[PDB]
Amino acid sequence: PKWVKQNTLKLAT
Amino acid sequence: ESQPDPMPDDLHKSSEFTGTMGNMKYLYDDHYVSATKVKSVDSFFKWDLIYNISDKKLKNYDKVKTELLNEDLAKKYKDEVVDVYGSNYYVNCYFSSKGGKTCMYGGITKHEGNHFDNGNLQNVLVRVYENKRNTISFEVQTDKKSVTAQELDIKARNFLINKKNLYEFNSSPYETGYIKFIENNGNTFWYDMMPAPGDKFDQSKYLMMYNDNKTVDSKSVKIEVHLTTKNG
Amino acid sequence: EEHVIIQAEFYLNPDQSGEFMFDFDGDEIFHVDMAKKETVWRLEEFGRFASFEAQGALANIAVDKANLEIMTKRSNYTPITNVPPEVTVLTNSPVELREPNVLICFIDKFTPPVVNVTWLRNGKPVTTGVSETVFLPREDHLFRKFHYLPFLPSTEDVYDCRVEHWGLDEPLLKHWEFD
Amino acid sequence: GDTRPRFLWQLKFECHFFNGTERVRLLERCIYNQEESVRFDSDVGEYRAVTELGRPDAEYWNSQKDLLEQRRAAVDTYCRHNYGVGESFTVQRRVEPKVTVYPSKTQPLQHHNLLVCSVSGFYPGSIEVRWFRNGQEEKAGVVSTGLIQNGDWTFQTLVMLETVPRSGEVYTCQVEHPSVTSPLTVEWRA
Repeated sequence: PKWVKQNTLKLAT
Repeated sequence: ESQPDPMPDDLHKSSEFTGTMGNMKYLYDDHYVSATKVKSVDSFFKWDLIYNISDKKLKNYDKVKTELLNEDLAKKYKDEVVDVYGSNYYVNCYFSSKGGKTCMYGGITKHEGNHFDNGNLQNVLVRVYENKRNTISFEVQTDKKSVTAQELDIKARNFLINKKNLYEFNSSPYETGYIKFIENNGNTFWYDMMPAPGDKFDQSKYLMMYNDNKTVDSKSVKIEVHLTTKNG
Repeated sequence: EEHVIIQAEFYLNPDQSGEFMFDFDGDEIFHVDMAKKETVWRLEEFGRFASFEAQGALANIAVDKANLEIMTKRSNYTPITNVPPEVTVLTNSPVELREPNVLICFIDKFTPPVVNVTWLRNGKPVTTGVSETVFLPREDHLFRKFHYLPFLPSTEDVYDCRVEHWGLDEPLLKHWEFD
Repeated sequence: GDTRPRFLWQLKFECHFFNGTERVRLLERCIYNQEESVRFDSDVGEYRAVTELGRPDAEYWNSQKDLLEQRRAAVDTYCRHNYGVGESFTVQRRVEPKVTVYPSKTQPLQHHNLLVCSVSGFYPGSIEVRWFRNGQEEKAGVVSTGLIQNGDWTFQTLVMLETVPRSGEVYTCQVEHPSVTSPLTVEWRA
């Protein structure tokens, strides 16, 4: 089994 | 003191890699980052330095991050005017700064007093062995007195790719291969030229071997490329 | 409630330190070594039952750093307020003379996640067999950390866990001795 | 020495499981220094600013439908998925506790014997430790150090019992834990 990560989103610049 | 020579069991086998050798060829076939008299403008982690270097060829990047083995090494070159030469990668190349990006390891040499008069190139001997017998010999050139082993390695392989098909798209005519460096003080070290076994080739992980930024004296260092074929 | 799994990450300036880890009910499953670009399991066994794409944590850390700088600017460069850790020294089991045990230095409730820990045996630094965890998340957003020292109990030896943190005016020494 | 101000950014994705995979809640949190500024609660379905500082982001992220669709499906593709990956050695990890009973090295009382029930090296952390005096559960006089997490996937706890011992009395420490099918008992013969 492979754990999956949540992707981080860029903040509003 | 010097790294022990490899024995058959210590070398990656071409036959045990089932991925695309072209991904290895890619790293050495007329592929490299080169810059002169540059200074770092940023850093992502303590052990790395970022430079403004533009893709002179086909504009694929204007920022290069190079990772080093440790923070002392990065601190050492952070404020120096340097020269850069190394093999870069894109897959899994990550970092932010404040335009394309590319990544690499080591490849740094102080620029001040590391060149030859009237801009002359120093030849470095490379002898190739196939199944223990010297087959061809040639030289690579560098404009530095103290050059990274990485730079020399790249030039050696680029030459061997065009002249001996060191790496082809699918595989390699060779089963094993390592490049050995002999310094004028007797110290030797080597790099495995084949990918790790399995179906994938992690370029970034492979290039990490250059992060020690090892430099050698170009006028006296000697290079040996030892290859073997599955048979003969 | 019954169980909680947390993917926790952070980036800290100007130290340039970053971290990426998974936590299950308060215990670390694994973290990613940013320099070696590989997964480090808390217990060896875990790496035999599961896997993780380490290079993926690096992608997140780069976004985290970019966001840190956007937020730093947006707050008019409001720096973090140092919060000193509560430090506790304990054994991982009832101590018995000459019976192998482990000293645990629990460093809790602190921020930023930068700390200097040293074990002292009779006032002297000990580097034999010690180990430590990475920074662990807390519901209040402060951090926890564990340092370990395997030892052989005896009335002859006295120990100290020396902790340094910007929230502390002086290094803190938590003493421990048989009894 | 080093007095420069520090700036910290944390991102946490918390997957909360109730009755296993039955009910799942995803909580995405962004923390600047020590303050949570914005979060995505799967129970709400969209980003919400926790402080003034997070407003621009909650607004910006909520305008990205692909993002929200992805975040809303995460309770399945992320949370329930990871729960399945580790259940065999997390949710189902079992390590039996070592139990011992002995008098406290400290007896701050007259004709009173403070008993210690040491319970260590166990996993998971949910555990029940109770005292008895001749088969009758002791309510008062009991004192626990609380559940101690060691950071290496094991816990420990000490549960004391103050007593006015009389020859013949049997004080029992009972421990119930998911690692054993029947309670573990250790008796103190007074």
